[PDB]
Amino acid sequence: LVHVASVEKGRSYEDFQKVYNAIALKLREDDEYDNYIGYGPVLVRLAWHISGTWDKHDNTGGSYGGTYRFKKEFNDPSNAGLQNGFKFLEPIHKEFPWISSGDLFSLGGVTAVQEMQGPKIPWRCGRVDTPEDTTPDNGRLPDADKDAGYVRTFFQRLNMNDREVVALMGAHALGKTHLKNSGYEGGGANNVFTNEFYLNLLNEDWKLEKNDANNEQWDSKSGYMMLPTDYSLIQDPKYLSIVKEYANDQDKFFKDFSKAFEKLLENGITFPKDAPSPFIFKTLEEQGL
Ligand code: HEM
Ligand SMILES: Oc1cccc(F)c1O
Ligand SMILES: Oc1cccc(F)c1O
Repeated sequence: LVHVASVEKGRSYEDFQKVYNAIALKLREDDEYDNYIGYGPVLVRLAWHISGTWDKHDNTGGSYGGTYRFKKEFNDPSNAGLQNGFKFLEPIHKEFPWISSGDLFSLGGVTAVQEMQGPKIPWRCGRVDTPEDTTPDNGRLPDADKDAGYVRTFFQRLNMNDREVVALMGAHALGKTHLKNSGYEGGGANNVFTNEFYLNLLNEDWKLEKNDANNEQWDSKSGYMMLPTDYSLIQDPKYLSIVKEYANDQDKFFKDFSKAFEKLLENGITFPKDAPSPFIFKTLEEQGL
């Protein structure tokens, strides 16, 4: 199964920068959401969940087809709460109806990372909407009540290695868990992208507690939280090495996250040899906007 990127007709960097800017301006405007976290973190999760359905074995799922717009996928229990991201993006979809759904969802994640002072994430256009019958079934996204071996095996399906897994999980320094969505509660409630996930793992005093949904989670003296799968990154010696690396080198972490996140968002997509080079969007701050 081949999905060839096809540039939206006549569109170029300037067009997508406009879309980026509209998302970024709305991120700034809609500041109240989730107790003033704003929509950045949920947009990042949305980009990841639309991409994370991919299966390297048969090229099913993946960001290309924009299939989250269909009920089977938007009602996946694994996707509970992402409807907030979808609603945020609705007015952008309306202003720019030419951008494909996969392009929009993934560009929402790029924009969020950047505007939250994260690394630049190069991004390619050309995802093409595919029909409802191409929507992947529920159950391809990961469980949180599992161990390091589960995580490692899980991410092999997405063609991610240990370094890529550990880098991607640094996004758990964004936002929070919400009991009603996932059965976990708490987190940093951060909206600025840092390597704090790694520092907190190493430096906080963690206790394994049960939350109000009767699930186990790791809670810190100082008010942070880690899922069992997060904490597994310091229980496995290979992951622990990499955690320490990223805790001690912000720039390395940013660079590795950027590569892994772009890869995640592009899995399944064949880019023609004469496709445009990836775009690197300027932040509103860089533009003086
Ligand atoms: C083993 C893999 C992972 C598991 C089990 C996992 C699980 C979870 C869960 C249970 C939540 C809370 C959802 C809620 O209650 O609202 C969450 C939130 C989040 N996840 Fe993950 N996740 C994983 C990997 C990733 C990756 C790879 C990224 C992106 C690179 C990501 C980004 C996020 C973000 C940004 C949030 C916060 C959303 C918000 O504040 O609304 N996660 N994740
Ligand atoms: O209908 C939509 C709303 C938000 C984002 C999209 F990509 C849509 O197709
Ligand atoms: O463990 C977490 C997962 C997602 C977001 C957070 F803030 C967390 O502490």
